[PDB]
Amino acid sequence: LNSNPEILLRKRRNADRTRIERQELAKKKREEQIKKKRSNKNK
RNA sequence: CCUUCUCAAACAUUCUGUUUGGUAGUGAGUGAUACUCUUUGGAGUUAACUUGAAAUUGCUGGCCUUUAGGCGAACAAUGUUCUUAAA
Repeated sequence: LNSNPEILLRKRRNADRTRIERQELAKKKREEQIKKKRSNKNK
């Protein structure tokens, strides 16, 4: 039926949720690093 | 649980020489000979000696600028501030 062969890449699964999770993880890591940095002045 | 001002000129050629400037210390304790000044209260100097980087309380020196600094610096000057020496 007059077709043309090609290669197709399927969409990655759960990319947006992974992106949001990574953004949240980065924010949490920054915040906890700040917490521990200013918590070490009372040693 | 840091690590100490390790040099600059000017003149002259005798593979170098002369001159000038640059150096603020652990504390405590013995100990004379002498000098200068003095507000006569002690202030600055002058041999030498002891020591685990030792230790049991010296009333408060003076002038200037303040809100601790200068006298070794006057329309001059003061650390708790760097944080990958992190966790």
